[PDB]
Amino acid sequence: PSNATFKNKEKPQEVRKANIIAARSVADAIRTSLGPKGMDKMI
Amino acid sequence: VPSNATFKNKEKPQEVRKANIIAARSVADAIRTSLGPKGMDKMI
Amino acid sequence: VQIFGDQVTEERAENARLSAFVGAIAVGDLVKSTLGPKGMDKLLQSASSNTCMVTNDGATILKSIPLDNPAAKVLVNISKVQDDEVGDGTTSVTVLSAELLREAEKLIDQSKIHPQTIIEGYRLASAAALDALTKAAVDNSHDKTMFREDLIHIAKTTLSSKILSQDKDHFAELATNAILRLKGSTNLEHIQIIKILGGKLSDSFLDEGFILAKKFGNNQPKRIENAKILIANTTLDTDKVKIFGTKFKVDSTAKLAQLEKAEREKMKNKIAKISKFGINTFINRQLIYDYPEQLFTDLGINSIEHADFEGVERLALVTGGEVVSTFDEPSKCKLGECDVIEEIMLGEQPFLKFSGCKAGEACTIVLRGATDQTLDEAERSLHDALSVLSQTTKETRTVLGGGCAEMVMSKAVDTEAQNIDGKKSLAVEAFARALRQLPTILADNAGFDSSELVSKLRSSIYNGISTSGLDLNNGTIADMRQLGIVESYKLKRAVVSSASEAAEVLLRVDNIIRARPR
Amino acid sequence: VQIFGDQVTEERAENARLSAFVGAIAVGDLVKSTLGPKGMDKLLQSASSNTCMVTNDGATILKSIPLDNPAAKVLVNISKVQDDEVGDGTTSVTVLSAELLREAEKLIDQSKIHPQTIIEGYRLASAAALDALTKAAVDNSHDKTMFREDLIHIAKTTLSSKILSQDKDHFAELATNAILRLKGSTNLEHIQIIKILGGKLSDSFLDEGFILAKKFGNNQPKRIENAKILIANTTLDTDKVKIFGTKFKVDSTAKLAQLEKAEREKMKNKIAKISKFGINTFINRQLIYDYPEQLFTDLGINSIEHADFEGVERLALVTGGEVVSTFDEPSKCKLGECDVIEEIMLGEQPFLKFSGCKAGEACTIVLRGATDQTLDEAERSLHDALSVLSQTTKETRTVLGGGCAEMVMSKAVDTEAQNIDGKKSLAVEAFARALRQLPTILADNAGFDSSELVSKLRSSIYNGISTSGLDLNNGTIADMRQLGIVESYKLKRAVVSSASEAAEVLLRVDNIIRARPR
Amino acid sequence: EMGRPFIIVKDQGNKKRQHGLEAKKSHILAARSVASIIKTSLGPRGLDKILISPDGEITITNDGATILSQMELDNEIAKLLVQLSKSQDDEIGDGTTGVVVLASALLDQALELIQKGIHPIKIANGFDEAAKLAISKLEETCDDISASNDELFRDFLLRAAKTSLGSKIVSKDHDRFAEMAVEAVINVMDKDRKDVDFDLIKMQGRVGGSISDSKLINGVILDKDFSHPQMPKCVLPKEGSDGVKLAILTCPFEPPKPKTKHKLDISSVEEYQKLQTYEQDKFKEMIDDVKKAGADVVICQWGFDDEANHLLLQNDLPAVRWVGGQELEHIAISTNGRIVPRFQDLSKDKLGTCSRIYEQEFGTTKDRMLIIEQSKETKTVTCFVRGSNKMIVDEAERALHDSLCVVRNLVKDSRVVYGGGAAEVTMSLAVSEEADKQRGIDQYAFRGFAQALDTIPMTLAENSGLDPIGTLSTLKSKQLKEKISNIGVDCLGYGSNDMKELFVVDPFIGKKQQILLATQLCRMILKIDNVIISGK
Repeated sequence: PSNATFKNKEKPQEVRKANIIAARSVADAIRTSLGPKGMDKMI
Repeated sequence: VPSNATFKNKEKPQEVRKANIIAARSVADAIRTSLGPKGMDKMI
Repeated sequence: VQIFGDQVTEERAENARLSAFVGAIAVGDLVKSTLGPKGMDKLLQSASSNTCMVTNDGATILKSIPLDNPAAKVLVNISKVQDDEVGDGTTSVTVLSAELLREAEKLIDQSKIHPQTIIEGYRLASAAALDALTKAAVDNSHDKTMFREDLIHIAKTTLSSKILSQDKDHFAELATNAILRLKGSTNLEHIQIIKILGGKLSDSFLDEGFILAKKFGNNQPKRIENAKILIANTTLDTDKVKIFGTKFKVDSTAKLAQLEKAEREKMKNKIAKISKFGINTFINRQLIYDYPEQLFTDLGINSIEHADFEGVERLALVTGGEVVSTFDEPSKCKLGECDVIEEIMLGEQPFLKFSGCKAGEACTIVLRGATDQTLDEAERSLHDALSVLSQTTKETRTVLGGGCAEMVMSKAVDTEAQNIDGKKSLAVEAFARALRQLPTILADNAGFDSSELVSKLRSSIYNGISTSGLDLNNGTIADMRQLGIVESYKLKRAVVSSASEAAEVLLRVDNIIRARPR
Repeated sequence: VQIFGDQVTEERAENARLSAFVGAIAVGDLVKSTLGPKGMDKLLQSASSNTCMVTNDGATILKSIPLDNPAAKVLVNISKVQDDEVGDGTTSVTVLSAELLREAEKLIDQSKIHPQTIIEGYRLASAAALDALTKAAVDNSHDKTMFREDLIHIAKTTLSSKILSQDKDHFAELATNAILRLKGSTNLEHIQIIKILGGKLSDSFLDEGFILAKKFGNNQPKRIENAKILIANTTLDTDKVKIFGTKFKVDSTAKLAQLEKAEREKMKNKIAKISKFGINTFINRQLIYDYPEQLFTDLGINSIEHADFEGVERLALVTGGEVVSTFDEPSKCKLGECDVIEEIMLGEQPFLKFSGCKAGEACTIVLRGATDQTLDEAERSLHDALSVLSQTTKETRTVLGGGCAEMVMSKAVDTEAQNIDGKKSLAVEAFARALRQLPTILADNAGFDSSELVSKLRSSIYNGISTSGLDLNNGTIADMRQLGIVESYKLKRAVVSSASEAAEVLLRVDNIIRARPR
Repeated sequence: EMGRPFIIVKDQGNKKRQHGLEAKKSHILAARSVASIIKTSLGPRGLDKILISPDGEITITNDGATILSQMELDNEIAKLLVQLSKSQDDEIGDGTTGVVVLASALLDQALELIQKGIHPIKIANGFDEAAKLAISKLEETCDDISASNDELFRDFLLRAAKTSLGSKIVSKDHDRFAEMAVEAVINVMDKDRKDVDFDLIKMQGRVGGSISDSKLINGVILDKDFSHPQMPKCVLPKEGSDGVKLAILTCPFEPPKPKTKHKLDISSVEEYQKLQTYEQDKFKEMIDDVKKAGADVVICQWGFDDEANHLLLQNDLPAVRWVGGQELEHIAISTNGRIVPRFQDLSKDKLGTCSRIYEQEFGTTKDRMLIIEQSKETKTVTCFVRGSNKMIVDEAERALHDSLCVVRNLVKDSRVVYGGGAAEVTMSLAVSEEADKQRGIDQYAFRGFAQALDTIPMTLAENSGLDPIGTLSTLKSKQLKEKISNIGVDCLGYGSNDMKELFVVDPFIGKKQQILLATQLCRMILKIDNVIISGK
């Protein structure tokens, strides 16, 4: 209750949220290239 | 004897009071030449 | 993803907080040097018109200084609310509300306490602080002798921080007699303050009767003995005919010559109804034309024109009469009498002086100073002193000031803090140390060690003696009953209540969303 | 009158003392969360090439991040010295030196303490802190078994704050044996670290020998047994003699063919003298051309080219041989011995592995990681662990860690504060509360209480038990001798001495002058 | 103007001209801005200041010579005070912060006299006459300590050492710093206690460790390590020996070649085969000349080729490479050796002798540094300073450098004074007494010089949190009641205002220059009338 530790910082957990969104966005781009039905990617 | 009692902090007012006196005496120097029968007029 | 838009500044979590704490420290440090009788005045220079103002009031300093910090405006508004309800102690409210955040800043940091838990600590601490402050109050107005002496001690305490502190010994009688003449009615509209250049501050004297700057008519004499004073709401001016909304239809100019003469006889008959009263003096709210002025010379009637809206009620109460409108019935609107209407001159502007009236319900204060910077503060110095003395009439509860009130309230906080289990007990003890910051600054601005004076004062009260206090003249502990430092209970209650609620708001802010300025 | 030029920033007043203390707060708060085994790594965004660097060490974080505040540069320099001297504790020095300014900020502002008084307070406080660690130091060097066991417990403490805290039990023996191989040598340039990408992180091993990334030139077999290793630093490839003023005067090209042929005769005569040693392997730090390499084919001698000079010293210590030039005299020259030499492959790049070497004075560490960021972290994590264990062979005194060493020093600080009296008691006690922050931050990164948990550790020492410590796994007080948490005595003195000297720097600065940038 | 452009000097509108009272007011306020900066750092209670260089490097010092050196200014009057403290540091090296406060104090009292209508030359003429009256008065009060033996003479050096060590960072170690600063002069000095050579003492800083590791090492400290580090780090002499027989060579090891550009033409294979034998015969001959001379460690200025790495390793001869030319002079002084230009001139009498040659590991990596020790008293003393911060290792250099400047001034005979503000108060009342006898137009000139000397004792009371009025009134009343001049301001609060019991001692040559540099500089400043400053 009131005796809990507030830790004063909610930033460490918010920074990891921004890192996971950008990391999954990169893995989702090559998702369509997996398997025999995958598609080539031209760079 | 030192290290006891209190220590002066925020010394900027000591400089602000000096800046106000110097700026006020600079204005009093121009009007000083007009004092007495030997004074001169000031055209503005 | 940015939903808000371009040029939108926002801070969250640890970024949002510490912006309100540092914002309160920057605001608190500005008025920190203005607290106490030894405090230093702050000069405010406007960015336009090159206007400077010297003021010791913490409320007027925060209103002039532009602040873009959303949390800084929290301490600015409470300084205005404290100035609106009371008018004194606005500096102590800003400091005390800032010290609550400075202590709470280390509570979340060192002790790791949730911000809402700290709020529950101030609720239990403020309840015990108001109970100890109420029991320490002394009843007043039961004796007319003690009621008048207590008002003198209040004026000396408020003016101690003002530039009037040197001459406040003579000014204690000036501000006291103005309240006693109000006859229980509390208003500052009945008190006039006139600024005069020249002389010294102590040359300010009390005005017997009512003094207002006006001018006599062209042919009217200056001194009239036993003159009757009347105030008229209606103005002498071209009335068209009656209802307005009309214009004259003139077929031949033969009736036009007598038409303008008929308008001259209407105002002449109105003065004839005024002359039935037998008055030697007449006062109008607005400018009087030269035509009705000549009728007052043959009848021996003084004329006063261009009366301010406030000057109508100030003059009507001193004479005892009421404002007359229709003039029809002579029996109604009985008029008072003034002994001496002779006009005097203070400086280069002559001031009309009255003496020996029936009622002193309205007052006037004459102030003399070297510069307008002193006169601007001289008006606001008495405005804060007369405000507390006026509230003391309706509120008779008073307490001992001079740093003693803050220490007595902190004694009951530490007593109940030992019986409060949990982490919220640390926030309760932080409220007690925050009350000790006000007497600590009193010693810092006076050039004395604060650690020695507060320690001797804190340990002396726990021994059972509640009359101990801080003496800045000798730099030691002295009795407040002997020094004559008395403050109203409404003054100290408004400081603790406003500061505790203002600090509660900023502790509830975990995010700040700043929209794009226009 | 402004004596300074244009664009010169200077603060002669409170703004300077405020910017100096707050400037160290942002530096201390950045490395605060990196202290302890439960800490989190930091990310560095490079302004060029977009090269990301993730390191837990505070020395790299402060040097990489640009800081224009002189108060911040003081904490950066002491971190570079702490890394170059002991090799560990760069974060503890920055945090402890920052907390000394935190307690010194409230003494100047609130307590109104003279700046030199706070400095003179740390002088007598640091004397009791260093003397407290001397009586608590235990020398186990009298027994080789107890000394080798202590090297394992020290490595577990250093590797706990890094990403290796999970596998540190398996990596403690690798770092302990690597220092035992040096036989008291404090030079870390003799140990090679080869980082390999891929595989499990726990697959890191330490071979006995010298693992070289270079391979044999053309025809030399991969695996050979009973091969004598020889090292030659200089020339042997198209000898230029010495002076550059030599030329060939040729009347006809018939004689020119004999002059160039004589150069090949000098090459054959030099290699023929190498075969007199009876070596199966020859190594040159300079690259070897095709002509001198083919001469080793008929002699059955291996050839290695393009060896770095810092690897030659590493190679000479593994083989136990001697660098040999001027081959004319076989007697005074010594060669190295190796049981078997095999060329292996780790990943895509084949490596040269040695086994059964006579001298163990040097070795090569191979690491495995999922990403290059973990590889750069694994090398820096071992570089901090091998540096402390290297200095342990010199100074064998050790002190228990895990919040124990910081609280024991604070016990002697509170004792000397009573005999000093004066106003230095607030400064001496401020050093004791500053030592409370290091064990407190250990509990903050683990999500524990910063008050009751610290109070349990403080009350246990004053009861006569000096072996009490903080346990972050169970969140309670545990014995440090059983858990095996201990650090070197040189690390304990370095953190206290560097922070005490760095705190005396910024406290002596009244004025900060900033010249126009260039 | 008459309608035509009137330009006397190029860049007319760029340059500005100041004259009249406004020109004098700008010069006094320019010194007051510099004074208030130095007055805060004056005394042991003073505070340091951060100096930011345009390149990003920072410097923290209280020294008026170092602060003003890196200080970028605009007005030329404030730039004249820069070379004022530089004049104090270059020659005497002590009291750089006192010459700035005393000079501005003379200008503050002169501004009040200018407003009264006194001609500036009459003000400068009064300060010159009052300067000689103060020096002649203090010269009669001091006593000659040269009658004491060498045992007591070391005590006076320890007294003035601890005084100069104060006011600066890392002042807690001054007890050991005072002992190490005096022993450097005890080892290096003339037998007659005169004209000691300061250049024989070198200041070598090192970044790392702690301040407690600072100790005296007599010898040479080089940044270069042993070439081909297969040899032992610590070199030990033979069982019986006259010494280590250190060798110094300014010539690298190479086959002899003409300095002029040469062309060696090989017209036959036989001529090429002779060059092969001629090549190896020279490297074999050069290493034998060192072995026959008994030398061990060989020092080369330009280094040597990798051919001699194993050659010098067989004979167990340590060698260094790429030694600077300035360091070679420092090596021959410590070991009392002689530089050998060539192997043909190599003899055993030119070899240096030192106690031991070894290297230290210092920190983790850092760099390898060589250390030389001496077995007896020599002419070389190298200062060794350690610190946990780059700023501490820097300031500690000039901190001990100024401490050595105070000790070398005590080498001069029959000059001593006592500090703590006791010198300025004694010389202040002697000038004010002459003002009553002279009277005339110069009566106000001696008053301005007397009030300027009292500013230094009053400045010491500001940093210590005392009352300058109550402190100065006690010192003035003490000199009138008793003739003892040893009473002065105590910033440490140990009581006993007598300087004899507090041991504080200053050189007279340092205090005499403070009055001369301040008085003679104000004489030039007061003569400035038209100020022409061109635009940058």
